[PDB]
Amino acid sequence: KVFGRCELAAAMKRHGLDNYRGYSLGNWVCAAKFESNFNTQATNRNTDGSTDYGILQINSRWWCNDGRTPGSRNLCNIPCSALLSSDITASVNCAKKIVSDGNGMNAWVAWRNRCKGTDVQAWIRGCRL
Ligand SMILES: C[C@@H](O)CN1CCN(CC(=O)O)CCN(CC(=O)O)CCN(CC(=O)O)CC1
Ligand SMILES: C[C@@H](O)CN1CCN(CC(=O)O)CCN(CC(=O)O)CCN(CC(=O)O)CC1
Ligand SMILES: [Cl-]
Ligand SMILES: [Cl-]
Ligand SMILES: [Cl-]
Ligand SMILES: [Cl-]
Ligand SMILES: [Gd]
Repeated sequence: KVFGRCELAAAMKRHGLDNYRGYSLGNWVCAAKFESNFNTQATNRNTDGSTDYGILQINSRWWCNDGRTPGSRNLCNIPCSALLSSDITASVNCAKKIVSDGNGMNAWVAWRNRCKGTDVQAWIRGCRL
């Protein structure tokens, strides 16, 4: 599924991402745009053999099991394929664990380089929330 901007904001808010660990909703929408172009089916291979999955590009090195990242962990206790679903529940719940781990939203490279220090409220402007 490829989400619209306000559609995704509404879904993220419903699952409790708005102000989660101090990060306003605009931060999460900005991250999703630049990580995946709002596409739940996005995948990208890293040089070390791991793969990033779904709307927030969660990495198979630590967070999910894809059966081909030897000696990896599965800390969200899910198959990586669950992160590609039209329903974003699994992605949101795993992201909550990631952002809580000490490094905050700096875990998402596109957020650090393209969203951090900008007017992130602009990403939810116009939406009925
Ligand atoms: C809860 C997270 O910490 C999970 N974590 C994966 C878990 N393992 C072992 C472990 O952290 O106990 C790898 C260890 N490694 C460096 C280290 O921790 O010393 C990872 C660093 N990051 C996060 C960070 O620690 O900043 C990746 C996510
Ligand atoms: C093995 C190294 O990870 C040693 N580690 C000391 C051991 N503890 C707990 C533990 O790691 O079992 C630290 C708790 N904490 C992070 C955490 O929750 O693990 C601090 C961050 N860093 C590294 C990091 O974790 O990224 C400190 C270095
Ligand atoms: Cl915001
Ligand atoms: Cl694996
Ligand atoms: Cl959903
Ligand atoms: Cl933080
Ligand atoms: Gd760690």
